[PDB]
Amino acid sequence: RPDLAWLDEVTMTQLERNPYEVYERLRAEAPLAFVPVLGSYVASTAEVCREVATSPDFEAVITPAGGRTFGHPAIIGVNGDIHADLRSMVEPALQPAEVDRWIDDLVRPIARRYLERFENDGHAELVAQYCEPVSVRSLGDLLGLQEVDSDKLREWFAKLNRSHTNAAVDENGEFANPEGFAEGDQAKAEIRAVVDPLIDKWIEHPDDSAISHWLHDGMPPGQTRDREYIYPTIYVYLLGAMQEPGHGMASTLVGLFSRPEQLEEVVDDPTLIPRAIAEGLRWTSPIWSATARISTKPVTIAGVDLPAGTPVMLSYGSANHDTGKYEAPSQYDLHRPPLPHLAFGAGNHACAGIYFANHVMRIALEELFEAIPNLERDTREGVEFWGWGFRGPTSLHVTWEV
Ligand code: HEM
Ligand SMILES: COc1ccccc1O
Repeated sequence: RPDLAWLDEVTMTQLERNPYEVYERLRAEAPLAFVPVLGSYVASTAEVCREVATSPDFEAVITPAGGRTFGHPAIIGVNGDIHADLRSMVEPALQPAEVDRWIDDLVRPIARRYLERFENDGHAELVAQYCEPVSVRSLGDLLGLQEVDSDKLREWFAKLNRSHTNAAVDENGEFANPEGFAEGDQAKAEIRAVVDPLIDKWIEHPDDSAISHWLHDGMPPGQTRDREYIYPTIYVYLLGAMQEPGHGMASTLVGLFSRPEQLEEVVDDPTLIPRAIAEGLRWTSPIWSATARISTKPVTIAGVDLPAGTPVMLSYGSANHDTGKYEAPSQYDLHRPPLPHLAFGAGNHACAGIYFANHVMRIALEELFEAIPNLERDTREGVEFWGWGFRGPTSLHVTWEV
């Protein structure tokens, strides 16, 4: 678009390091805009992202690098009867009444286990030592992957993250970095080696694991869903569902450390943890720009006439800094009004795991502050945030008096 000629000089590295400056310009100049290096239109404001995600004239589409990573039928990329079946498949263990029955007994012992490894050290790097392991161990146990170590689940989500977000396209519209998908293919090959024997077992001997229920629930007697039909949703889980509660926890902690008086309020009154996490997710949204919708008819949005069949990436992390909606959105503020945010998306493809994820993060933070109420951020170490499609802190060094 003519007035956006500067977008041709935006690089993938710039977006990964810090997308907020480019997107601040997009929100003012062009809430719906084609970004050449991403090969796609992007929605940057709250109004546009919410309209696209909820519109009857759009449906889900996987991003280009997302499709190369996950294939079909990834739950994020399908619609109609297949999407309705996949949602019916994943929803039982995520239903709020079901989560409330067992979430505490799942997450709290796991948080205690990881805490005991470091709570008397006086220093820790909380992303690797706590946030990521609690997130992956909780979900891994729910899924039936009790025997897959947390380091391995963390390695898989990192590789899948890099493949899914390997979005850069060249001057011809072709992927600029095709070898960046190789580590995704490698992760998937390893996942298959580990998970295929578990599926073999669950087909004949169902148990209470969620993946066993994905095979069996709603199927006629003696039948299971084909493994090829469920694997792309397994992969979707082994990326975002494993990665995001850890990132959300960690971003919430960074934000609280940036407002020391608010950190103190939350440590003294842990009933404020849920509000702290909601602000954390708005402040640095873990899924920042990983999903998309495609138009099914011509539409006009934010002045742009789009033809049918036009993908639009939903940059919810930008929408969550919309200054039309928020005052000083780049500042973390526990006491912001409880406005809707888009960190779980919207519409029929909104996050299916919200209630689970919010309890994972809550319980992990409750236990952290009970164990180390005098946590302080190691402030000469910097908190680097990284990522355009998924965003979170790369490390979180903390210190405390033992
Ligand atoms: C803080 C943690 C999490 C955040 C911020 C988050 C955010 C999101 C977002 C932004 C999307 C895309 C929504 C859209 O395109 O409108 C999504 C999709 C999804 N999430 Fe979550 N997620 C989190 C954790 C989880 C967990 C732990 C699970 C599973 C237990 C999960 C299951 C799903 C599923 C199944 C979808 C696909 C929904 C669909 O396409 O129908 N999420 N999530
Ligand atoms: C829940 O996991 C995901 C959500 C959106 C995009 C990729 C994912 O793996």
